Order: sequence, then structure tokens, then C-alpha cells
Amino acid sequence: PSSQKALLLELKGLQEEPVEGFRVTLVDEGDLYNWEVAIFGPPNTYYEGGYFKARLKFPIDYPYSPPAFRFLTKMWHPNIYETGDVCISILHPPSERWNPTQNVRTILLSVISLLNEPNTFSPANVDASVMYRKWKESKGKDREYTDIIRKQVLGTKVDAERDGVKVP
Amino acid sequence: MGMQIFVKTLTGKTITLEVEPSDTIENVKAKIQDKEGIPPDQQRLIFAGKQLEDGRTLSDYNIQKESTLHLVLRLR
Ligand SMILES: COCC(=O)N[C@@H](Cc1ccc(-c2cc(Cl)cc(Cl)c2)cc1)[C@H](O)[C@@H](O)C(=O)O
Repeated sequence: PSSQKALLLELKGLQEEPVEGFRVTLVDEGDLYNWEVAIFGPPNTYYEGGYFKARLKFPIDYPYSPPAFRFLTKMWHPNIYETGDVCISILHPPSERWNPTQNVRTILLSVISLLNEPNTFSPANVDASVMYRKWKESKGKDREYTDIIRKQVLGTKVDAERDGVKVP
Repeated sequence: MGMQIFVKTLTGKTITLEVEPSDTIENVKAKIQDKEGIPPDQQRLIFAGKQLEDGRTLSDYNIQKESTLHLVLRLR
């Protein structure tokens, strides 16, 4: 099938050229439709020092149909569900909606964007959306949003130690 | 001074730019509009996991000679 060749190619290209702060691996080698994403929060952000885990699941017809992106790590964010599912336009049926030209490198870059600048117009979590808008509008005077972010990050150190990963 | 930086589009295209460390992000998007016609308000530039803010400068991010930025678009 074209799927399996397509996926194998994006894999080698992602491993030969990573997206900074993301690491790509198969859950099980010899299944290309399910991936593990290791994600490292950047320095001088509230995600600093943090280690995060997500999974990608690819349909039989990829890249005709968009894959699913879900966090294993628990994340507080206007565009992330309770389940860990990311709501991002490019994963639903301009370059922000899904079509056969799109690829994984693009999805990742799009998520980084979404981590940096949440979509507060059509959020999946509006409690987090309200809280973010409050944090923003207050020019940092409100610490409620940021305190939550710090804690989850601090928690991830247990995941790193448990996985044997050294956090740069 | 003299320095070039590279900007990668979602299509794989590498755009080469002539810049100064004193240049803001706002006017590097100006640089980009000039070549690609993409309006600066929908442009987003990513470096080391960070989306750079308009009104900061390349120097404040310590972006040195020949660093490659990644472009992404946002309407809203
Ligand atoms: C509410 O703010 C949360 C936060 O930390 N936001 C940052 C952007 C930001 C930058 C990078 C990511 C980021 C990037 C990657 Cl590649 C991975 C992860 Cl987990 C997060 C997240 C947010 C802001 O610069 C924030 O520091 C600030 O100084 O206002």
C-alpha cells in the first residue's frame, strides 16, 4: 500500500532531520501506523525543563485521511481535550485544513505554533481558554494559568526518571 | 551587518534573507512579504520551539549568522 511507504519515508526524513524538541519513534518497530512523540519544553518558557509524551495514529488511507494526535501526558491548554486529544484545524476535513499534500513535519510545526499561541476563538477547553485570556489581558499580573503549567512540568521529571531520559 | 539567515516554508522551500541583528521580527516579515507576498499579519516564525514576537529583535533571541527559521501561517 502507498500508506506504508509514505509513512516509512516521513519517518526516515524526520529522524534524519528532527523538528527541534520533538523525537519520533515507533511504539513497536514493525508497525508504522502508531508513533511515539517525545516533546521537550524550551528554555525561558514556563514549559522549561519539561518532558512530554504524545502518540500519533495513522489511518489505512494516509495521507488521504488525517491522523490523530493525542497526549499521554496530561495537559492544560485551551486546544487540548480531557482525553489528551488536540483540536487543530489541519487534522480535520487553508494550509490549515487536511489534504493529501500535508505531512507529519507540518503537523508538528503547527502544534508548536498552537503551544505558543492558543486558539481562543474556537477552543476545546474554555476554562483553560478563559484562564489564558485572563493571564494575557492582565500582562502577567495573574499567576493562576502559569502556576498550573509549572506544576505539570515539574511532575514530568518523574516520567523522565522512569523512562531513563536525560532532559537537556 | 552583512548577514544572511534562512527561512523554511511548509513546502520545503528555503528563502534566503539579508538581515541585521537590529532588525525586528516585524520587519523580517516585511522581508518575507516582499518575496512571497504573504501578509505579515498571518506570518509566524519559529526558532527552537519558540514563536518570535513582533517588536523584539534577532539579537534578543541571540539568533546568530545563518540560523534557519521555520515559517507557519495563522489567520486568527
Ligand atoms: C501561558 O504561557 C505558557 C508559556 O510558557 N508560554 C510561552 C510561549 C511558549 C513557547 C514554547 C512552547 C513550547 C514549545 C515546544 Cl517545542 C514544546 C512545548 Cl511543551 C512548549 C510553549 C509556549 C511564553 O513565551 C511565556 O513563557 C511568556 O514568557 O509569556
